[PDB]
Amino acid sequence: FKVSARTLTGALNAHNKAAVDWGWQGLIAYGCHSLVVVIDSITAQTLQVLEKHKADVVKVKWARENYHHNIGSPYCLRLASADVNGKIIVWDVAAGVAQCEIQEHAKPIQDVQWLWNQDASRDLLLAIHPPNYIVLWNADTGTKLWKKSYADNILSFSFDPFDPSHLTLLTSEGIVFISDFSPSKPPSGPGKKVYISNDCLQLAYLPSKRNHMLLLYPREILILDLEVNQTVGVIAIERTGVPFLQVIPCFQRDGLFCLHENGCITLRVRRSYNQELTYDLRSQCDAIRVTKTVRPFSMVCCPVNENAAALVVSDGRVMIWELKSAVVSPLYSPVSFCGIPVGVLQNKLPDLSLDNMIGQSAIAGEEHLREVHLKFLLTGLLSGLPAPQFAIRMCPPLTTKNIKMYQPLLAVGTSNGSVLVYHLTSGLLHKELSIHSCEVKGIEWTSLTSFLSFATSTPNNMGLVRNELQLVDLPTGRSIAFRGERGNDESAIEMIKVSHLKQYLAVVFRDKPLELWDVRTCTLLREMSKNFPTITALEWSPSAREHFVFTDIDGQVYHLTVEGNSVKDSARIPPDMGSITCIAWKGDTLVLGDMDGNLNFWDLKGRVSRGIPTHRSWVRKIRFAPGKGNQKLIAMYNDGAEVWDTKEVQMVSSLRSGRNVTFRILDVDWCTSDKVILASDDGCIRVLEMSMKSACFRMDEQELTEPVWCPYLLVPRASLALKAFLLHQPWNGQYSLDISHVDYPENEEIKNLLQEQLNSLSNDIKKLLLDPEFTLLQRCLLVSRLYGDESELHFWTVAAHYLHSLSQ
Amino acid sequence: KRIAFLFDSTLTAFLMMNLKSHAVTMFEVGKLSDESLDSFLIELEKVQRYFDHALTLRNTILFLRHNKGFPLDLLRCVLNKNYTLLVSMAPLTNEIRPQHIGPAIPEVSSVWFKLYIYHVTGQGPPSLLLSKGTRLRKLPDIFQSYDRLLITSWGHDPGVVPTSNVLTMLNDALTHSAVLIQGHGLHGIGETVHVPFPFDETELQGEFTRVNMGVHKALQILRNRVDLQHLCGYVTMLNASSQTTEADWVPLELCFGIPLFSSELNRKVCRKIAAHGLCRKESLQNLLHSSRKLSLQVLNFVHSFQEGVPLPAKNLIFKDGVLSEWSG
Repeated sequence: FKVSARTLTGALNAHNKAAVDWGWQGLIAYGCHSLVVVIDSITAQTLQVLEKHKADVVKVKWARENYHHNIGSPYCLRLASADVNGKIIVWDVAAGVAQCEIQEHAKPIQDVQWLWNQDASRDLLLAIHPPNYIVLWNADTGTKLWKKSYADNILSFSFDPFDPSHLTLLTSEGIVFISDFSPSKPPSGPGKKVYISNDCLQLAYLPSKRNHMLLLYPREILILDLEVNQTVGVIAIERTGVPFLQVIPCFQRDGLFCLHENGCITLRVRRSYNQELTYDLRSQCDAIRVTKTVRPFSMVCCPVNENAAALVVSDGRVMIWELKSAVVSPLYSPVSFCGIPVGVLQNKLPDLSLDNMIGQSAIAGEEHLREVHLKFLLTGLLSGLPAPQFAIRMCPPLTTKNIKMYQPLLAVGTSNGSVLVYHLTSGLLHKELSIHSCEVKGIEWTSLTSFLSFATSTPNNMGLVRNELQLVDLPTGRSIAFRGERGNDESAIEMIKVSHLKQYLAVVFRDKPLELWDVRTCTLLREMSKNFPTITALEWSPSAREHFVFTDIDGQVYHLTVEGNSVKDSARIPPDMGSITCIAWKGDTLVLGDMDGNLNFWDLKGRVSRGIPTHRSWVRKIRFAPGKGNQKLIAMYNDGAEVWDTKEVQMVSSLRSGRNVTFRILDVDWCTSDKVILASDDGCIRVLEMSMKSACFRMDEQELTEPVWCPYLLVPRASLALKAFLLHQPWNGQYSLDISHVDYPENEEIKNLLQEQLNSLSNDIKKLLLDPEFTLLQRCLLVSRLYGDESELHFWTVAAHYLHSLSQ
Repeated sequence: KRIAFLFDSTLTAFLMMNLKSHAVTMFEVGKLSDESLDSFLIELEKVQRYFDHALTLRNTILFLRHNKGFPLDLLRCVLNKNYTLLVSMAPLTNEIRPQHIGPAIPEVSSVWFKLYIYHVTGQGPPSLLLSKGTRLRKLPDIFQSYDRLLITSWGHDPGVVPTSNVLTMLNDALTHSAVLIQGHGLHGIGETVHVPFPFDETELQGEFTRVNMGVHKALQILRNRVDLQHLCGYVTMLNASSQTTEADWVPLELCFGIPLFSSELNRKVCRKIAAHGLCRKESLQNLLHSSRKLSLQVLNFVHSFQEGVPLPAKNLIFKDGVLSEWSG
């Protein structure tokens, strides 16, 4: 049961409204509070999290792949991100290490976009620096090329998909056109400027029609023609409708994906069958609930097949939608499948891509056929941690008496009244149960499959608070009351403790005497009299006679023993410096925490004290490390956490908020004998090492429940070999998709990696591959689609079409 | 003495919308005796689902009171003092669970009985049982081709929801209780036909039609293992291919008692009681032997897939006629 360092993300921030991108590699990346999360769409599981920025992430853009791939330029993952402080980091998402740092001035970066022209160089980046600065950067060495300044406020820009020398800018006044863009020299003059006749939402080109672009408005959509500077098409919603929020164009077919304010996604296709351009709605999805705290930010679409869409909302939920076809302006099926026409007796995959669902463009009103209907289906859902102020607890430590059934479970409490159960090995959320109707205050475990939790209600004008206590068994989910029906008129509960052997339990109130319970029997044992000192801290003794100690408001230490129903007193300690708020016991050493920030290292062997002031503000809680002979504690303060040693008094490592770390600490725990768990104020849970030093999580050593098809994670020598194996399918007579049939003298580990990558393919793709009538051109097109490359994707379609046209 | 007609709050709720004022005694006291039933006869006589339910009770009360001069009691949930025959109605809502013409143990009127029927027959719609707290990340491929699904919560009533956004409600309803997932139709709302038992000798022959469904192989197997000859009720069949052959019909549910939602089905069931002789003294002795025969088989089957009614602990999926454990 090995545990690897990892971090868990939660809700999003307001600065992450437009931080999301879907690249050609098949991975979706979105920006957390100060982290970048990469997730998959086929399996819907987190793969890699990047944590190096010191500010909020505002832009995430994937790299472009429009060049020939070989040994010199293998398949690799490259990511670019920008922050509020004005730093651009070039990422290589295979180990967690950056390759380039770009920073200019102390203003947020407003727009980042790569260059699609990679014929000469594939490491060019253009970014906007406020207020009127545009700089072309180099992604290889971080060397500036040229800088151009304007006399306006640039908001956004887009590149011409057809002419690399054309570039446009969106300003607060109007639109600026540049026709002399080049990586060698800056633009000559300010360029041609036009005025629209301020509240524009988006500006982008149309990749389906040349010299066409769209202007986004809350209630209208305008299509503009460049050589006349006139509007040729208007898309308007009805009088009672939801205003537009974002639009994404398509390349394979003339279509637009529109996002509304209520979270609805609509698809519109140009009318071609029975004067201005008209777009007809084809498919619509179901809207989601809208609340003042929950709202959608933006959406992305697959740039390879244009058949899947992803939506990101503020609470951390990711929805993945899929487009399906089945058999207003009518639409018909394509004639050519995978680049060539097919008959009526061959296997077909209409859902492989958008171009295989609908036919090509046509002019309405001309003499000329199976109807095609499209619908949206939800097939993915990802959830994260809820709002801040968590409440975490760890499972009982791994001993030698429970190795067979031990499982490193983690329980997290939230303010909604639910408890989250994690695995910490694969990183997936195990269970989520609704228990209480208010915020959960504490969670304690009674066994390997059960735990306890309590919560309090809103106090009245007198102080009496309803108390709830529920016992939950994880495999069944049953929740039952522990104390019973005690009414809604009682004092609140501050802390509860469970002994080492999970035998007895104590409940502490504000102004009510102590009560002793039994976990197995669930019946009361003994209730303290009224003349009982007020409780401020209590701790058991990890040594059925069990011992526990506690202090009072004065400072006197009281030691008591329990055995069945009889409870006796052991000894007393003279008062010692202010008021104790936390007590920890392990072995023969006892540690006391005070308000001033002092830790008294009492040792019950020689009657000696060791007071070492920490020079901090206040101590909240202290806990020891599990394991026999493991004399280490973690101390939580109002500004951070520290790790100490009770054998030799010497601080090992410290983490202070504001000087060393940027976030705060709300809770601490012990994952294993060598790792700790820290709870952050932004809604993140991190598992760190002895010194809480940030590490570089690598995707190479990571256990996954479901394999993920991604050739980019393999070594460069494996992806090309797999491509060659897949292209020439008819090996030695028979058809097979395993490495162990072809001669390939390499090591076993890479062979196993290739085999498991192949085993993760879809059933329909495998069936198409195992088809004797699947020609070489279709195989090449399928390989190009699978690998996500654009050069061969553009080359092979045209080549096959022209070859088939000229052959007949 | 008297017959007790067991029921739940659903009937009172449906009859609530003098009769309304007197409905609180039905709702609160729930101990309507004969001296109150003869009075309530006039209120039930003077009076679309509201009309359907009201009409059914009048026929039922007027049938269980003649000679076959024997009064009836109307309790709702020392029973060997004033009552000698226990007759309940079907369906019994999952909210609320001598001789008894109906379910014997509470597990019979629960979700656990649906899986037992499929296991002993091998024919039925796809099913997926998820324990409390289970989180779904991807839609199952077996439920991706259906357009309408049936969602059943532990303790609640089944409902029909679309498949477009079923994932959102699935991850929300599973937080409070277990959820059962079943398919309803491949193109829309499915077709449901109820077949009552005990079967007649003139109905167990012929050809499979929409009005003669007693020749189905699924019902033939259930006849030699459930003992549907000494009990009354109906059998639910679902046709998901409706826009006939025997491969398009599969069993869906089996309920014991007297139906009360429909009018046509309530008059055939009552006729069979007074014709086959399910009330004679030497006709319920065999029911006593069958009362403990079905109880042990259901209890043992539930205990098998487990290592009021017990809550599920594992995940079970029913596909291709085989019940096993869902890997995930």
